[PDB]
Amino acid sequence: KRLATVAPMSVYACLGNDAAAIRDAFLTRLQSKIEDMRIKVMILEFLTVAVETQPGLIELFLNL
Amino acid sequence: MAAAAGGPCVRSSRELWTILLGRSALRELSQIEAELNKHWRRLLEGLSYYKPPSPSSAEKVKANKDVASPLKELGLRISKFLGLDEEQSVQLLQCYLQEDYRGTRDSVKTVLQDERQSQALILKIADYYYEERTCILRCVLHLLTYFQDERHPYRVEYADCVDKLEKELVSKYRQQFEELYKTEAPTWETHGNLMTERQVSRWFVQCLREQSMLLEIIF
Repeated sequence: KRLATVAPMSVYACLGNDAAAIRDAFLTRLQSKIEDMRIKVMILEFLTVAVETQPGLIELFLNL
Repeated sequence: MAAAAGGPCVRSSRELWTILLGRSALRELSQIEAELNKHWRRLLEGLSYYKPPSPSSAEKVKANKDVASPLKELGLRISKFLGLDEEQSVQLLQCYLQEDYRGTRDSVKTVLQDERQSQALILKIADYYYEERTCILRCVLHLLTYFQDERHPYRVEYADCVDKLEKELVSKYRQQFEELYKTEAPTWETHGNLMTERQVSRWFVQCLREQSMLLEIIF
């Protein structure tokens, strides 16, 4: 997140199509199992920056 | 269904260990609480955890899943190779949920995965199986160390007690070692070429790990 905010660039291109998709899923899964408050905050934090720092990563989030 | 939906997440033995992990504390409060509380007597009898297939199990498997064909094929296959029971085998496959983990763990782009292939998937299912077996003993070991540091709920029947049940654990786990030692060789029930260099080592590693944690509990 910190990289993206300072960086605004395309994380997605470098990450690769598949890796990004798998990663995003992880963030959702991140919230799920132990329901930690901390973990939830992180996903929100990561996604919020992504949306704001342009569309490359953002479209991927919605799409499953 | 719910599992398929993903609403529920089956606690894998792996996750159960992680929650137990020495550093861990916070994780321990929640769903795990329910799991530990659960009456299901896997802990009392470890053997039942990976019990061999039975017609009773087969029946349960059919009743349990009526929902989908596809998972079923894999579960039957794995149950066959190791000779673990179908219901449990279904559970192992059920850690289908952790696909995401699987992709990322894979190697760096020198390949853009051959993840979809059936062979690849099965190797990983065996991987999951080994992971679960090893983790289960791991869980039990920590679980006891955890309890024998003051905590009433799980112990219950064990309240500032008489120690008949708990003492029983020693001999029981002890018996398990023979099995662990016995896994010098892989079950030839499994198909060939499954046995990669990687599998052989992981199989063996599982053997030692199970023995180690079992020993720790007994000690």
